[PDB]
Amino acid sequence: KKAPIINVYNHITGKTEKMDMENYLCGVLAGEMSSEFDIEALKAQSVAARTYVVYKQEHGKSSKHKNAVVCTDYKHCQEYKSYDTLKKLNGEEWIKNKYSKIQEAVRGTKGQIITYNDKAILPLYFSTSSGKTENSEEVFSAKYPYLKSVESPYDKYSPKFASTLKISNTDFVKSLRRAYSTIVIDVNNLSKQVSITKRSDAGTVEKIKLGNKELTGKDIRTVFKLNSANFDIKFGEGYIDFVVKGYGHGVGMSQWGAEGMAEEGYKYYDILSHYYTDTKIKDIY
Ligand SMILES: [Cl-]
Ligand code: NA
Ligand code: NA
Ligand SMILES: [Zn+2]
Repeated sequence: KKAPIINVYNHITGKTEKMDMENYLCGVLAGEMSSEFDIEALKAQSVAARTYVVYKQEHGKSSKHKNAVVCTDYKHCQEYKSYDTLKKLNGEEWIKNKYSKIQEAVRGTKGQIITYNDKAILPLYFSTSSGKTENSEEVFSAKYPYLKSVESPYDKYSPKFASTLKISNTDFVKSLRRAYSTIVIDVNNLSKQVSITKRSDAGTVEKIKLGNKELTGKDIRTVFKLNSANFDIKFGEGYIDFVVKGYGHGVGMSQWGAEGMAEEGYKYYDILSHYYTDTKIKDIY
């Protein structure tokens, strides 16, 4: 068959528009992964992005956009940069010499999706892991046979592998009180009141105690704008330091891991079968 025409919801304008699968996917790669990544990582990424649309088509419509299979909000579906936007911000030379690589990666995987028992998977992906990916159930609510923790030994080379953020004790309590009106916490005794309660083997903080409150690592990531929910806290004199590992949710495919694998000679099928446990590739058209 031919490549489908899909409905894409523009989260800024509120208008839904028809797009050829290929054009949509090029916009997703431009937004998710740079044209500087290896072609095999870009191919892996294109298959994941295509699979996401197919999965969405085969499952329940969302309330955010019931009349569109996907939207342009990276917080809900996946990133998307339009051609006009890319041309205006990067220029014609970038379109002809760099965006062409993105176009070739997408065309190069025409109609290919990742499958588990012959059905499109939920192909979660993120920037950089802590060295191991996360099982879906330690981050999200459900377990999926293809979203299992795997080693990701090349993520250590990512510029987002490690990060640190210093916050004054005063700003730390002020920020928490603003987000949680019931919190009882003392600016002068933070090291005695704040402690990690539950975390996965990969490292995502599931439960953290802050005075009388229990929050998730994701809650903390959100309040303090951290790169991930995998962190540790150092208590200083008058301040705390968040020491953060990786970037993103940690489930499914690591983008920097795919890049590292590509550099080592792995091809996109092997990258995909590594991150998505017991999966195959299917050409639907
Ligand atoms: Cl990236
Ligand atoms: Na194909
Ligand atoms: Na940030
Ligand atoms: Zn969406």
